Amino acid sequence: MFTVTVPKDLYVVEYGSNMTIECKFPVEKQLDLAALIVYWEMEDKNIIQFVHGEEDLKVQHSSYRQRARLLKDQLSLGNAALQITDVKLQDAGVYRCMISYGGADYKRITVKVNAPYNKINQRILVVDPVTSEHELTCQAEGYPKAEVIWTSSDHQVLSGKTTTTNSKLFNVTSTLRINTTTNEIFYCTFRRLDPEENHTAELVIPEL
Amino acid sequence: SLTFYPAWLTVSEGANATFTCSLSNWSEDLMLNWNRLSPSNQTEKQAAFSNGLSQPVQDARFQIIQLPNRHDFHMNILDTRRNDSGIYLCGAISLHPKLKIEESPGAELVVT
Repeated sequence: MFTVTVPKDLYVVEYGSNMTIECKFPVEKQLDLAALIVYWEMEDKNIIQFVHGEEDLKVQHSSYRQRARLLKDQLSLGNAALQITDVKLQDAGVYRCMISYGGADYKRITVKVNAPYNKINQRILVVDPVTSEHELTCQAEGYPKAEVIWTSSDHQVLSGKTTTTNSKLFNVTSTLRINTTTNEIFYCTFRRLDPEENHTAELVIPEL
Repeated sequence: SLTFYPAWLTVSEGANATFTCSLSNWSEDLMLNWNRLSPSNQTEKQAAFSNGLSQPVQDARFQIIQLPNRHDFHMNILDTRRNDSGIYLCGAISLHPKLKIEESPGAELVVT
C-alpha cells in the first residue's frame, strides 16, 4: 500500500546554511503530474502546495516568501525534496510532508538548528596602571547557551563573570579582572553542547 | 478535532484491543489514517479508511470500522501480540477544499 518514507527523522543544521529535507514515495513508471499532490507544512503554516502539477504561490504563508522551494527534478525519482535557504532559529521544529499519489501518507521531520560561537569579540582595558589590573572581555553569539572558561599561558583555570542574554540567539559575554603584565597570554573558551564545540580566542596584554 | 480513547488500554496477548477515533466534522471525502508512533516519534500508517472501506498497510489485524453514526470509528488491533505495545493515534487528511492534516492525541496500548 502506498507509503511515504524518510531517510532522516532528524536534521541538525548550521545557522544560515541551506537545508534540504526529503520525503520519499513510490514512483514506478514515468511521473503522472496530474495525480500528484505534495504538501509541506510546519506548525499549521502552509509552506508548499504542489497541486495539479504546479506550485500555488498564493496559498503559501509570507514567512516563506523567497526562501522555500520544491526540487521538481527530484519528483520524477520519487523524492519530495524541500530546500530552505538561510536557515534561522525559527525554522527549528517539526515539519510534515504529505504526498498523495494513488494513496496518501504523511511523515514528520524534526529540524534542530545550531549556531556556532565563532565571531568572538574581545577587549582589553587597563583598570589601574599601578597594580596593572586589567579587565578582559570576550563576547560572542550562538545557540544553544555556551559557558566561557578563562585560561592563562599555564592553562590554569581562572575566575570570570559571565552574563548570558538574548539577541533568540544567545549573546554570551564574559569578563575577567586580573593583575597582569605586558605579553601575558589569556584564552577565552566558549563551551557549548548539542553537539559539543569548544571555540577559543586569545588575548595578549599590550605595552603600558 | 479528533479524539482517540481510551488514553491507556491494556489487554492480554491473543485478545482484541479496541480504541475509538471520534471526529467533530467528518465528511466522506476525508481519508482517515490509523497510525503507530516509533520511538523517535515518527508516525507509521497501520491502516487507512477511504471511500467506504478500511485497508491495512501490511497487517490486517489493524482494522478500522466505521460506526453507524459515521463520525466515530473503531480502530481494532485484533489478536494482539506483545510487540503491538506502543502509542497510537488517528489522523485525517483533507485534500479539498484545503489541504489539512489533523491528528488526535496519542493513546497507549499495553499488551501483557
